[PDB]
Amino acid sequence: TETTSFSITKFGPDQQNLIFQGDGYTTKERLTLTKAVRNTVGRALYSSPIHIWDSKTGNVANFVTSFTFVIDAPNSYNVADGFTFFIAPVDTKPQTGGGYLGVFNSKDYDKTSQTVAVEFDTFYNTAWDPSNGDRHIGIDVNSIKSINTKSWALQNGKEANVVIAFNAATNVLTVSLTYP
Amino acid sequence: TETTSFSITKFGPDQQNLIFQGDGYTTKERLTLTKAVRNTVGRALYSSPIHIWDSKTGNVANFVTSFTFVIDAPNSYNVADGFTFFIAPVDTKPQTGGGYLGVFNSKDYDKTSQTVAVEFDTFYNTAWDPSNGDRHIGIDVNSIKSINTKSWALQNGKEANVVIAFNAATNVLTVSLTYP
Amino acid sequence: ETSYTLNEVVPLKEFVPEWVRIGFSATTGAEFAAHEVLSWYFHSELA
Amino acid sequence: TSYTLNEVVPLKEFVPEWVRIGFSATTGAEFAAHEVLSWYFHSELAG
Ligand SMILES: [Ca+2]
Ligand SMILES: [Ca+2]
Ligand SMILES: [Mn+2]
Ligand SMILES: [Mn+2]
Repeated sequence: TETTSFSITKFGPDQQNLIFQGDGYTTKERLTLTKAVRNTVGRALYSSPIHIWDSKTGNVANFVTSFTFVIDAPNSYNVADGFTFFIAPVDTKPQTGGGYLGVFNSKDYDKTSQTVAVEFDTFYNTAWDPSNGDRHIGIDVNSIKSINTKSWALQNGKEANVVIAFNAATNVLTVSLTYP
Repeated sequence: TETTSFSITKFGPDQQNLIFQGDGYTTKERLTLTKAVRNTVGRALYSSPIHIWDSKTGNVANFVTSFTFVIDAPNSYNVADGFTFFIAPVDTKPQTGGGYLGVFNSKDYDKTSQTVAVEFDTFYNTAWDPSNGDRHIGIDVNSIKSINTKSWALQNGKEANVVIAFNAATNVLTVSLTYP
Repeated sequence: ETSYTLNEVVPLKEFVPEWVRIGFSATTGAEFAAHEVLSWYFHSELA
Repeated sequence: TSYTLNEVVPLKEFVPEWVRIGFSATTGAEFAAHEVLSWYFHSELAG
Protein backbone atom coordinates (compact mmCIF):
# COMPACT_ATOMS: atom_id res chain seq x y z
CA THR A 1 0.00 0.00 0.00
CA GLU A 2 0.97 3.51 -0.99
CA THR A 3 -0.99 6.68 -0.32
CA THR A 4 -0.22 10.32 -1.26
CA SER A 5 -2.36 13.13 0.19
CA PHE A 6 -2.14 16.98 0.36
CA SER A 7 -4.43 19.99 0.71
CA ILE A 8 -3.77 23.69 0.05
CA THR A 9 -6.67 25.76 1.06
CA LYS A 10 -4.91 29.14 0.64
CA PHE A 11 -1.93 29.44 -1.78
CA GLY A 12 0.89 31.68 -0.61
CA PRO A 13 3.55 33.60 -2.54
CA ASP A 14 6.29 30.99 -2.00
CA GLN A 15 4.53 27.70 -2.76
CA GLN A 16 7.44 25.39 -2.98
CA ASN A 17 5.50 22.08 -3.29
CA LEU A 18 4.22 23.15 -6.68
CA ILE A 19 6.14 23.24 -10.01
CA PHE A 20 5.22 26.28 -12.10
CA GLN A 21 5.31 26.18 -15.89
CA GLY A 22 4.65 28.83 -18.46
CA ASP A 23 3.15 31.90 -16.81
CA GLY A 24 1.50 30.25 -13.82
CA TYR A 25 2.33 31.75 -10.45
CA THR A 26 0.72 32.30 -7.06
CA THR A 27 -0.73 35.72 -5.98
CA LYS A 28 -3.33 37.11 -3.64
CA GLU A 29 -3.87 33.73 -1.89
CA ARG A 30 -4.73 32.31 -5.33
CA LEU A 31 -2.97 30.08 -7.82
CA THR A 32 -3.29 32.07 -11.09
CA LEU A 33 -2.74 30.06 -14.29
CA THR A 34 -3.63 32.91 -16.53
CA LYS A 35 -4.30 36.64 -16.05
CA ALA A 36 -6.99 38.11 -18.37
CA VAL A 37 -4.43 38.72 -21.13
CA ARG A 38 -4.11 37.30 -24.71
CA ASN A 39 -1.83 34.49 -25.82
CA THR A 40 -0.84 32.78 -22.53
CA VAL A 41 -0.32 29.26 -21.17
CA GLY A 42 0.11 28.61 -17.48
CA ARG A 43 0.46 25.23 -15.68
CA ALA A 44 1.17 24.08 -12.10
CA LEU A 45 1.99 20.49 -11.06
CA TYR A 46 2.14 18.95 -7.53
CA SER A 47 5.88 18.21 -6.85
CA SER A 48 5.79 14.49 -5.84
CA PRO A 49 5.28 11.81 -8.57
CA ILE A 50 2.25 9.70 -7.65
CA HIS A 51 1.99 5.87 -8.16
CA ILE A 52 -1.20 5.36 -10.15
CA TRP A 53 -0.88 1.65 -11.11
CA ASP A 54 1.70 -1.11 -10.61
CA SER A 55 3.04 -3.43 -13.28
CA LYS A 56 4.21 -6.09 -10.76
CA THR A 57 0.76 -6.74 -9.23
CA GLY A 58 -1.46 -5.21 -11.99
CA ASN A 59 -3.25 -3.06 -9.28
CA VAL A 60 -4.42 0.49 -10.03
CA ALA A 61 -5.17 3.22 -7.54
CA ASN A 62 -8.32 4.81 -6.35
CA PHE A 63 -8.07 8.67 -6.12
CA VAL A 64 -10.20 11.68 -5.46
CA THR A 65 -9.37 15.38 -5.96
CA SER A 66 -11.44 18.50 -5.37
CA PHE A 67 -10.76 22.19 -6.06
CA THR A 68 -12.54 25.51 -6.44
CA PHE A 69 -11.72 27.76 -9.33
CA VAL A 70 -12.78 31.03 -10.93
CA ILE A 71 -12.90 32.06 -14.58
CA ASP A 72 -13.15 35.86 -14.87
CA ALA A 73 -13.65 37.22 -18.37
CA PRO A 74 -14.43 40.79 -19.77
CA ASN A 75 -17.93 39.68 -20.45
CA SER A 76 -19.89 36.48 -21.03
CA TYR A 77 -19.42 36.43 -24.80
CA ASN A 78 -15.71 36.82 -25.46
CA VAL A 79 -14.22 34.05 -23.25
CA ALA A 80 -11.38 31.62 -24.09
CA ASP A 81 -9.77 29.02 -23.86
CA GLY A 82 -10.33 26.98 -20.75
CA PHE A 83 -8.76 25.04 -17.92
CA THR A 84 -7.79 21.39 -17.35
CA PHE A 85 -7.04 19.04 -14.47
CA PHE A 86 -4.61 16.47 -16.05
CA ILE A 87 -2.50 13.35 -15.38
CA ALA A 88 0.68 12.98 -17.43
CA PRO A 89 4.22 11.52 -17.43
CA VAL A 90 6.53 12.77 -14.63
CA ASP A 91 8.50 14.92 -17.11
CA THR A 92 5.49 16.60 -18.70
CA LYS A 93 6.09 20.07 -20.21
CA PRO A 94 3.53 22.60 -21.71
CA GLN A 95 2.21 21.55 -25.12
CA THR A 96 0.27 23.67 -27.70
CA GLY A 97 -1.55 26.73 -26.31
CA GLY A 98 -4.89 28.33 -27.22
CA GLY A 99 -7.48 25.63 -28.10
CA TYR A 100 -5.19 22.77 -27.15
CA LEU A 101 -5.19 23.97 -23.46
CA GLY A 102 -1.46 23.51 -22.98
CA VAL A 103 -1.89 19.69 -22.73
CA PHE A 104 -2.32 18.21 -26.26
CA ASN A 105 -0.99 18.72 -29.77
CA SER A 106 -3.61 17.19 -32.00
CA LYS A 107 -7.09 16.02 -32.35
CA ASP A 108 -5.64 12.73 -33.72
CA TYR A 109 -5.25 9.97 -31.12
CA ASP A 110 -1.63 9.64 -30.21
CA LYS A 111 -0.71 6.90 -27.68
CA THR A 112 2.66 8.61 -27.12
CA SER A 113 0.92 11.54 -25.31
CA GLN A 114 0.10 9.43 -22.27
CA THR A 115 -2.10 12.18 -20.90
CA VAL A 116 -5.64 12.10 -19.67
CA ALA A 117 -7.35 15.31 -18.84
CA VAL A 118 -10.65 16.70 -17.67
CA GLU A 119 -11.26 20.00 -19.43
CA PHE A 120 -13.55 22.92 -18.81
CA ASP A 121 -13.73 24.45 -22.24
CA THR A 122 -15.07 27.90 -22.86
CA PHE A 123 -14.34 28.41 -26.58
CA TYR A 124 -15.76 26.53 -29.46
CA ASN A 125 -13.06 25.35 -31.79
CA THR A 126 -14.99 24.00 -34.81
CA ALA A 127 -12.46 21.30 -35.81
CA TRP A 128 -13.05 19.10 -32.77
CA ASP A 129 -15.49 20.68 -30.28
CA PRO A 130 -19.18 19.65 -29.99
CA SER A 131 -21.08 21.00 -33.02
CA ASN A 132 -23.76 22.83 -31.01
CA GLY A 133 -21.07 25.40 -29.95
CA ASP A 134 -21.71 25.06 -26.22
CA ARG A 135 -19.10 25.48 -23.42
CA HIS A 136 -18.62 22.05 -21.84
CA ILE A 137 -16.88 19.61 -19.56
CA GLY A 138 -14.94 16.91 -21.40
CA ILE A 139 -12.78 13.86 -20.82
CA ASP A 140 -9.75 13.70 -23.08
CA VAL A 141 -7.45 10.77 -23.45
CA ASN A 142 -4.45 11.37 -25.64
CA SER A 143 -6.24 13.89 -27.90
CA ILE A 144 -7.97 17.31 -27.57
CA LYS A 145 -11.16 15.78 -29.07
CA SER A 146 -13.05 14.58 -26.03
CA ILE A 147 -14.30 10.95 -25.72
CA ASN A 148 -17.45 12.35 -24.01
CA THR A 149 -18.55 15.88 -23.09
CA LYS A 150 -21.40 17.50 -20.99
CA SER A 151 -22.70 21.05 -21.76
CA TRP A 152 -22.05 23.52 -18.97
CA ALA A 153 -23.29 27.14 -18.70
CA LEU A 154 -20.41 29.39 -17.48
CA GLN A 155 -21.20 31.79 -14.65
CA ASN A 156 -18.49 34.39 -15.15
CA GLY A 157 -16.49 35.40 -12.13
CA LYS A 158 -18.31 32.96 -9.82
CA GLU A 159 -16.48 30.19 -8.01
CA ALA A 160 -17.16 26.64 -8.95
CA ASN A 161 -16.59 23.53 -6.84
CA VAL A 162 -15.19 20.43 -8.65
CA VAL A 163 -14.84 16.80 -7.49
CA ILE A 164 -13.08 14.23 -9.73
CA ALA A 165 -13.05 10.59 -8.49
CA PHE A 166 -11.64 7.41 -10.05
CA ASN A 167 -12.72 3.95 -8.87
CA ALA A 168 -10.26 1.18 -9.75
CA ALA A 169 -12.77 -1.72 -9.32
CA THR A 170 -14.93 -0.34 -12.20
CA ASN A 171 -12.43 1.94 -13.94
CA VAL A 172 -15.00 4.71 -13.86
CA LEU A 173 -14.00 8.38 -13.72
CA THR A 174 -16.71 10.78 -12.43
CA VAL A 175 -16.59 14.64 -12.70
CA SER A 176 -18.92 16.88 -10.80
CA LEU A 177 -18.96 20.76 -11.06
CA THR A 178 -21.23 22.79 -8.68
CA TYR A 179 -22.05 26.53 -8.45
CA PRO A 180 -23.78 27.63 -5.16
CA THR B 1 -4.20 25.68 5.67
CA GLU B 2 -1.71 23.17 4.26
CA THR B 3 -1.29 19.43 4.92
CA THR B 4 1.06 16.81 3.36
CA SER B 5 0.62 13.08 4.13
CA PHE B 6 1.86 9.76 2.62
CA SER B 7 2.45 6.16 3.57
CA ILE B 8 4.64 3.48 2.07
CA THR B 9 3.88 0.05 3.57
CA LYS B 10 6.18 -1.87 1.22
CA PHE B 11 8.91 -0.31 -0.91
CA GLY B 12 9.16 -1.16 -4.59
CA PRO B 13 12.22 -1.24 -6.90
CA ASP B 14 11.28 2.04 -8.58
CA GLN B 15 10.09 4.28 -5.76
CA GLN B 16 9.88 7.58 -7.64
CA ASN B 17 8.41 9.76 -4.85
CA LEU B 18 11.73 9.46 -2.91
CA ILE B 19 15.12 11.13 -3.57
CA PHE B 20 18.02 8.72 -2.95
CA GLN B 21 21.50 9.96 -2.08
CA GLY B 22 24.72 8.04 -1.34
CA ASP B 23 24.11 4.33 -1.78
CA GLY B 24 20.56 4.12 -0.36
CA TYR B 25 18.08 2.32 -2.72
CA THR B 26 15.08 -0.09 -2.48
CA THR B 27 15.44 -3.92 -2.55
CA LYS B 28 13.45 -6.86 -1.30
CA GLU B 29 10.66 -4.35 -0.60
CA ARG B 30 12.69 -2.46 2.05
CA LEU B 31 14.45 0.87 1.83
CA THR B 32 18.18 -0.01 2.26
CA LEU B 33 20.21 2.92 3.61
CA THR B 34 23.53 1.11 4.11
CA LYS B 35 24.46 -2.49 3.45
CA ALA B 36 26.81 -3.97 6.15
CA VAL B 37 29.91 -2.57 4.44
CA ARG B 38 32.60 -0.12 5.80
CA ASN B 39 32.53 3.64 5.13
CA THR B 40 29.15 4.18 3.47
CA VAL B 41 26.35 6.76 3.69
CA GLY B 42 22.83 6.48 2.32
CA ARG B 43 19.97 8.98 2.64
CA ALA B 44 16.42 9.01 1.27
CA LEU B 45 14.12 12.11 1.33
CA TYR B 46 10.45 12.54 0.43
CA SER B 47 10.34 14.40 -2.92
CA SER B 48 7.88 17.18 -1.87
CA PRO B 49 9.03 20.15 0.21
CA ILE B 50 7.04 20.51 3.47
CA HIS B 51 5.83 23.85 4.83
CA ILE B 52 6.94 23.68 8.49
CA TRP B 53 6.34 27.35 9.42
CA ASP B 54 5.21 30.59 7.74
CA SER B 55 6.91 34.06 8.38
CA LYS B 56 3.82 36.01 7.30
CA THR B 57 1.66 34.56 10.11
CA GLY B 58 4.19 33.19 12.56
CA ASN B 59 2.29 29.81 12.54
CA VAL B 60 4.25 26.59 12.94
CA ALA B 61 3.14 23.10 11.84
CA ASN B 62 2.38 19.95 13.88
CA PHE B 63 3.69 16.67 12.36
CA VAL B 64 3.66 12.93 13.14
CA THR B 65 5.86 10.27 11.43
CA SER B 66 6.10 6.55 12.24
CA PHE B 67 8.43 3.97 10.76
CA THR B 68 9.74 0.42 11.36
CA PHE B 69 13.54 0.04 10.83
CA VAL B 70 16.10 -2.76 11.41
CA ILE B 71 19.81 -2.55 12.23
CA ASP B 72 21.56 -5.76 11.22
CA ALA B 73 25.05 -6.13 12.62
CA PRO B 74 27.65 -9.04 12.56
CA ASN B 75 27.13 -9.32 16.36
CA SER B 76 26.04 -7.16 19.30
CA TYR B 77 29.53 -5.70 19.97
CA ASN B 78 31.01 -4.61 16.63
CA VAL B 79 28.40 -2.14 15.28
CA ALA B 80 28.47 1.38 13.76
CA ASP B 81 27.34 4.13 13.01
CA GLY B 82 23.61 4.56 13.45
CA PHE B 83 20.58 6.05 11.77
CA THR B 84 18.76 9.44 11.68
CA PHE B 85 15.31 10.87 10.81
CA PHE B 86 16.08 14.53 9.87
CA ILE B 87 14.57 17.89 8.88
CA ALA B 88 16.89 20.04 6.74
CA PRO B 89 16.83 22.74 3.97
CA VAL B 90 15.19 21.73 0.68
CA ASP B 91 18.58 21.52 -1.03
CA THR B 92 20.19 19.20 1.56
CA LYS B 93 22.96 16.87 0.40
CA PRO B 94 24.97 14.28 2.44
CA GLN B 95 27.32 15.91 5.02
CA THR B 96 30.19 14.14 6.91
CA GLY B 97 30.13 10.36 7.12
CA GLY B 98 31.06 8.10 10.01
CA GLY B 99 30.09 9.26 13.46
CA TYR B 100 28.59 12.43 11.98
CA LEU B 101 25.75 10.35 10.56
CA GLY B 102 25.62 12.04 7.13
CA VAL B 103 23.81 15.03 8.59
CA PHE B 104 26.36 17.30 10.55
CA ASN B 105 29.92 18.58 10.22
CA SER B 106 30.90 19.51 13.86
CA LYS B 107 30.06 19.18 17.55
CA ASP B 108 30.13 22.97 17.59
CA TYR B 109 26.81 24.64 16.97
CA ASP B 110 26.60 25.82 13.40
CA LYS B 111 23.63 28.04 12.83
CA THR B 112 24.08 27.73 9.05
CA SER B 113 23.29 24.00 9.27
CA GLN B 114 19.50 24.58 9.82
CA THR B 115 18.91 20.87 10.49
CA VAL B 116 17.47 18.98 13.41
CA ALA B 117 17.84 15.19 13.50
CA VAL B 118 16.61 12.35 15.80
CA GLU B 119 19.54 9.88 15.90
CA PHE B 120 19.66 6.25 16.94
CA ASP B 121 23.37 6.06 17.69
CA THR B 122 25.10 2.72 17.95
CA PHE B 123 28.74 3.95 18.27
CA TYR B 124 30.43 5.92 20.97
CA ASN B 125 32.66 8.70 19.78
CA THR B 126 34.48 10.16 22.82
CA ALA B 127 34.64 13.76 21.51
CA TRP B 128 30.83 14.26 21.86
CA ASP B 129 28.81 11.20 22.97
CA PRO B 130 27.50 10.39 26.53
CA SER B 131 30.55 9.35 28.57
CA ASN B 132 29.01 6.09 29.84
CA GLY B 133 29.46 4.68 26.34
CA ASP B 134 25.90 3.39 25.81
CA ARG B 135 24.09 3.32 22.50
CA HIS B 136 21.31 5.96 22.68
CA ILE B 137 18.51 7.96 21.15
CA GLY B 138 19.25 11.78 21.04
CA ILE B 139 17.85 15.08 19.66
CA ASP B 140 20.40 17.08 17.67
CA VAL B 141 19.97 20.68 16.42
CA ASN B 142 22.76 22.12 14.30
CA SER B 143 25.41 19.82 15.84
CA ILE B 144 26.18 16.09 16.31
CA LYS B 145 26.31 16.77 20.05
CA SER B 146 22.79 15.95 21.22
CA ILE B 147 21.02 18.50 23.39
CA ASN B 148 19.48 15.53 25.24
CA THR B 149 19.91 11.67 25.17
CA LYS B 150 18.18 8.47 26.46
CA SER B 151 20.16 5.12 26.64
CA TRP B 152 18.86 2.35 24.35
CA ALA B 153 19.64 -1.39 24.20
CA LEU B 154 19.95 -2.28 20.57
CA GLN B 155 18.39 -5.64 19.57
CA ASN B 156 20.47 -6.71 16.67
CA GLY B 157 18.41 -7.73 13.60
CA LYS B 158 15.06 -7.08 15.36
CA GLU B 159 12.55 -4.61 13.88
CA ALA B 160 11.81 -1.49 15.81
CA ASN B 161 8.72 0.65 15.56
CA VAL B 162 9.15 4.40 16.06
CA VAL B 163 6.85 7.39 16.33
CA ILE B 164 8.21 11.04 16.35
CA ALA B 165 5.59 13.79 16.83
CA PHE B 166 5.97 17.61 17.08
CA ASN B 167 3.27 19.80 18.57
CA ALA B 168 3.65 23.51 17.69
CA ALA B 169 1.63 24.88 20.62
CA THR B 170 4.04 23.54 23.27
CA ASN B 171 7.02 23.18 20.94
CA VAL B 172 7.62 19.68 22.28
CA LEU B 173 9.24 17.02 20.13
CA THR B 174 8.50 13.46 21.36
CA VAL B 175 10.40 10.28 20.34
CA SER B 176 9.25 6.63 21.08
CA LEU B 177 11.04 3.38 20.01
CA THR B 178 9.43 -0.06 20.75
CA TYR B 179 10.67 -3.60 20.17
CA PRO B 180 7.52 -5.79 20.02
CA GLU C 1 -27.51 24.15 -6.54
CA THR C 2 -26.56 24.10 -10.27
CA SER C 3 -24.60 20.91 -11.01
CA TYR C 4 -23.06 19.19 -14.03
CA THR C 5 -21.95 15.50 -13.79
CA LEU C 6 -20.03 13.38 -16.36
CA ASN C 7 -19.15 9.63 -15.91
CA GLU C 8 -17.01 7.53 -18.19
CA VAL C 9 -15.13 4.20 -18.07
CA VAL C 10 -11.46 4.99 -18.54
CA PRO C 11 -8.96 2.07 -18.10
CA LEU C 12 -6.09 4.31 -16.79
CA LYS C 13 -3.49 1.50 -16.79
CA GLU C 14 -3.81 1.39 -20.57
CA PHE C 15 -3.09 5.06 -21.24
CA VAL C 16 -0.84 6.53 -18.50
CA PRO C 17 2.58 5.47 -17.00
CA GLU C 18 2.79 3.84 -13.58
CA TRP C 19 4.18 7.02 -12.01
CA VAL C 20 2.60 10.32 -13.05
CA ARG C 21 2.44 14.00 -12.15
CA ILE C 22 -0.92 15.68 -11.77
CA GLY C 23 -1.82 19.35 -12.17
CA PHE C 24 -3.70 22.12 -13.85
CA SER C 25 -3.25 24.05 -17.11
CA ALA C 26 -5.16 26.95 -18.74
CA THR C 27 -4.68 29.08 -21.88
CA THR C 28 -5.90 32.12 -23.70
CA GLY C 29 -5.43 32.88 -27.42
CA ALA C 30 -7.14 35.70 -29.28
CA GLU C 31 -9.88 35.80 -26.57
CA PHE C 32 -9.08 35.56 -22.83
CA ALA C 33 -10.11 35.34 -19.21
CA ALA C 34 -8.26 34.97 -15.86
CA HIS C 35 -8.17 31.28 -14.69
CA GLU C 36 -7.41 30.96 -11.00
CA VAL C 37 -7.59 28.13 -8.43
CA LEU C 38 -8.58 28.95 -4.79
CA SER C 39 -7.99 25.59 -3.08
CA TRP C 40 -6.85 22.02 -3.92
CA TYR C 41 -7.20 18.65 -2.05
CA PHE C 42 -5.99 15.25 -3.43
CA HIS C 43 -5.92 11.67 -2.03
CA SER C 44 -4.66 8.49 -3.82
CA GLU C 45 -4.51 4.90 -2.58
CA LEU C 46 -2.76 1.97 -4.36
CA ALA C 47 -3.14 -1.41 -2.72
CA THR D 1 10.26 -2.58 25.62
CA SER D 2 10.01 1.10 24.82
CA TYR D 3 12.15 4.16 25.10
CA THR D 4 10.73 7.64 25.10
CA LEU D 5 12.40 11.04 25.00
CA ASN D 6 10.69 14.51 25.01
CA GLU D 7 12.25 17.94 24.53
CA VAL D 8 11.15 21.53 23.88
CA VAL D 9 12.55 22.48 20.52
CA PRO D 10 11.43 25.86 19.00
CA LEU D 11 11.67 24.68 15.31
CA LYS D 12 10.99 28.11 13.87
CA GLU D 13 14.34 29.28 15.30
CA PHE D 14 16.36 26.55 13.60
CA VAL D 15 14.92 25.39 10.21
CA PRO D 16 13.73 27.28 7.05
CA GLU D 17 10.04 27.81 6.35
CA TRP D 18 10.23 24.96 3.77
CA VAL D 19 12.15 21.72 4.50
CA ARG D 20 12.67 18.22 3.13
CA ILE D 21 12.43 15.27 5.57
CA GLY D 22 14.20 11.94 5.30
CA PHE D 23 16.53 9.40 6.74
CA SER D 24 20.23 8.95 6.76
CA ALA D 25 22.60 6.25 7.97
CA THR D 26 26.33 5.69 7.89
CA THR D 27 29.06 3.23 8.68
CA GLY D 28 32.74 3.98 9.42
CA ALA D 29 35.43 1.59 10.50
CA GLU D 30 32.68 -0.60 12.02
CA PHE D 31 29.36 -1.34 10.27
CA ALA D 32 25.81 -2.73 10.15
CA ALA D 33 22.98 -2.76 7.50
CA HIS D 34 20.30 -0.14 8.18
CA GLU D 35 16.89 -0.63 6.53
CA VAL D 36 13.43 0.94 6.78
CA LEU D 37 10.45 -1.39 6.30
CA SER D 38 7.56 1.16 6.26
CA TRP D 39 7.01 4.96 6.63
CA TYR D 40 3.92 7.13 7.38
CA PHE D 41 4.15 10.98 7.54
CA HIS D 42 1.50 13.66 8.23
CA SER D 43 2.05 17.49 8.67
CA GLU D 44 -0.53 20.26 9.16
CA LEU D 45 -0.02 24.10 9.10
CA ALA D 46 -2.73 26.58 9.92
CA GLY D 47 -3.28 29.62 7.83
CA1 LIG E 1 -12.09 24.79 -27.25
CA1 LIG F 1 28.51 8.04 17.45
MN1 LIG G 1 -13.48 20.71 -25.95
MN1 LIG H 1 25.17 10.55 19.74
